Amino acid sequence: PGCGPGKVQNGSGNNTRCCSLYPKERCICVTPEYHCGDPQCKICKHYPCQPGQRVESQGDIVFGFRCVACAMGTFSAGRDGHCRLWTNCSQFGFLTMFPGNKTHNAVCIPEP
Amino acid sequence: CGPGKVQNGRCCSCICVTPEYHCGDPQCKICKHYPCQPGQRVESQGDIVFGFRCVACAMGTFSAGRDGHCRLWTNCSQFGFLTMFPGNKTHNAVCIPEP
Amino acid sequence: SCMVKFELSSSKWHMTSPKPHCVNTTSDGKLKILQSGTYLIYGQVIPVDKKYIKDNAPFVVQIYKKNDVLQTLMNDFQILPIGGVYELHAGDNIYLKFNSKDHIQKTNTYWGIILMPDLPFIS
Amino acid sequence: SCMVKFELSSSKWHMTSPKPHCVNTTSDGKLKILQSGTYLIYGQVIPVDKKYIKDNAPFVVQIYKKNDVLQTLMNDFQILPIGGVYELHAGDNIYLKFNSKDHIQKTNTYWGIILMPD
Ligand SMILES: *[C@@H]1O[C@H](CO[C@@H]2O[C@@H](C)[C@@H](O)[C@@H](O)[C@@H]2O)[C@@H](O[C@@H]2O[C@H](CO)[C@@H](O)[C@H](O)[C@H]2NC(C)=O)[C@H](O)[C@H]1NC(C)=O
Ligand SMILES: *[C@@H]1O[C@H](CO[C@@H]2O[C@@H](C)[C@@H](O)[C@@H](O)[C@@H]2O)[C@@H](O)[C@H](O)[C@H]1NC(C)=O
Repeated sequence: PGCGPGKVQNGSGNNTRCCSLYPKERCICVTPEYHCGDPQCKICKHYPCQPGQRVESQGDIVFGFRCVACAMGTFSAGRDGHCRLWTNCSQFGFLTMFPGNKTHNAVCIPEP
Repeated sequence: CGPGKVQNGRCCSCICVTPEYHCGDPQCKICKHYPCQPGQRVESQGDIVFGFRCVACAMGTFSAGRDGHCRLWTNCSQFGFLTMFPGNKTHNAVCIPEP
Repeated sequence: SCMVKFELSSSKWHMTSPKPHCVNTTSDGKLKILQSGTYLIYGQVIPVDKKYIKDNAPFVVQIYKKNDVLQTLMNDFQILPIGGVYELHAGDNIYLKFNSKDHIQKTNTYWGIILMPDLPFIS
Repeated sequence: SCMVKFELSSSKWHMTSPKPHCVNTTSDGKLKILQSGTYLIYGQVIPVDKKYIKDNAPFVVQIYKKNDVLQTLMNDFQILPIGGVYELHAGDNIYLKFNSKDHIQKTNTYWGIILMPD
């Protein structure tokens, strides 16, 4: 039940919403404010972690949770609790109108 | 009787004397905290360490604060007065004299 | 080898001899230490499922000596092992006290003591 | 008789015989059952005071058989007794697993096992 705050674990051996291999097997708790509370994602706990910080797990049997700010180069605009990387504008041939901060993504603009 | 004090036999005669605080022991060894919104009442459910509830005041009783123990209504007819307001479970009866 | 085991499912003891030389057991689940030394209190308190609780009382289990609170145990209605190593004197009364009898399940619930040998050799 | 006690503050066992016929003891507080039969695990895990904990993690303790969780224990950082009557067989590994080693107070934290008579 590693992807159910209202569901079961439905292994994402195709992109729907669940565990998928890469750690070797890797389960993600799919609902916002919910991250796994187990080294095996056996259960999904709830932790808000207001935008700008990620969730830190501090358990080896049952997980405890913290809210630590996103590192340089990552962002988080919602209460999910996992920071994502900035969109690299130069990869697609775009230009940074706004490089991005710890709560908002980068703004890419094309070449005029 | 101490949420900030000791037992000073305001004390046993035990009642936890501070609002929102009622005893958490069959011997009142410690005083825990429980709000219980006005109109409700604190129910104890422990024989060793107390659990707290909030049960509403039965009709005829009232509680207009966060204490957690319902007080009886003020009977105006017992004093020869008339009831300007009979009262609900969150306010007391208001009596006025007779002209 | 003085060891006793009380089964709360049937309210009956499991002893090594018809009468232990170290304790005198009672039918309700209490003990009276008759010999000074070291003993090992043990046992598991199986609480009733948390959804069967109507009186929302803490699941507090306490082991008592004559009048001194030996230990206080509480958790959110999970498997609750009790006991430990404790030096005891002759005449001490050993009995349990609970927060609400509605929490203790009869099945798989047991507790007792064992007379402790001395453990000289250390590794 | 056959009984052991592991003092965590000294990492030394207290045994009834230097060569017990029931268990093989290790220096890290683990046990290998040598004789099959009824056993009794025991011990008390004393956590350091909650006012000293930094990592906000649940105080969880697990007693492990070979690879099976005999029991999972947790409370609000209080004196945690462990154990129970379990039917063990020869070749079983017995060891404990803590949620975080910072939570455990070494002084007066012990555990062991004892062979069961009838
Ligand atoms: C993080 O950045 C936001 C947004 O920056 C502005 O808007 C971006 C989309 C981009 O256009 C930048 O060049 C701008 O400087 C900061 O401000 C928020 O901006 C949004 C508009 O999207 C507005 O709705 C909010 O009210 C603004 N919030 C605040 C508090 O000002 C925000 O301050 C930055 N945060 C940090 C920690 O640097
Ligand atoms: C309960 O009574 C409350 C009190 O009403 C106000 O104060 C009382 C003393 C009178 O002066 C009255 O004229 C005022 O309106 C109400 O506010 C509340 O709505 C009542 N609730 C219920 C459920 O009856």
